[PDB]
Amino acid sequence: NSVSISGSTSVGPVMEAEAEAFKTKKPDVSIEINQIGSSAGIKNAMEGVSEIGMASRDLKGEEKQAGLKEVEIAYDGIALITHKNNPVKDLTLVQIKDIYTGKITNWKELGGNDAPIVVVSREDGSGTRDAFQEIVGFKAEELTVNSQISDGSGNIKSLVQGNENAIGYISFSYVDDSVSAVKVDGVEATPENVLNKSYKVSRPFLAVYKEENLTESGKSFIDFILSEEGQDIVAKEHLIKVK
Ligand SMILES: [Cl-]
Ligand SMILES: [Cl-]
Repeated sequence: NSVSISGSTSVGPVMEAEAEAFKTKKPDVSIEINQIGSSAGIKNAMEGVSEIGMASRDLKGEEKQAGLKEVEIAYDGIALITHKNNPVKDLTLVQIKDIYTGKITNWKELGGNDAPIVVVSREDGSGTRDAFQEIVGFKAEELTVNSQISDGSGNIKSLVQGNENAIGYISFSYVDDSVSAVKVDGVEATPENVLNKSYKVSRPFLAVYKEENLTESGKSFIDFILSEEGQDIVAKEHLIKVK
């Protein structure tokens, strides 16, 4: 019948592409997808507000308590994006930590322009923010007080597009010619390099649900996403197919 899904903004676009193709496979099934961030999607799945929650990170310890079933539908790299005109094309993971904690505050320190770094972070509740902080190696408390907060993947892309001195983080699936992803420790931000583990900033895309709430229609949609046709859609969105 009608399958309610809510959660990650990183997963939103591939989920919409999956729903569009699934409408030709099971025409009597309707899927409603709402993008509200990973933490809210997981909470909605836990409470039965959504039949399926979308997360762009592993579940936190406190969320593991709920006993949600977890299904990996893809893997995704997190790119460090700058304005397309920034001469800096390379950052080390150590430099990324120093920028985000406010130890490095001007692009001149990174060999770029004599200009301040406009640090952009996602809102609290973002799966991308939680995975990024964990891998880069700093706590929320250590984030520079000068950081801009952008609500959702779309807004962090828009802020970086419009500010020559900005830096932000986003799913590879949102990267296009309007922004530039830096190489991290000499490694290009590609699905190949996420899969061979040389590009360290990455995370799963998960569909989470309570076994008692998942309908035959919801189960059919997850199975479609994991099928060869479902995984071809995942690759077309610059994601990594489930290994
Ligand atoms: Cl527990
Ligand atoms: Cl916030």
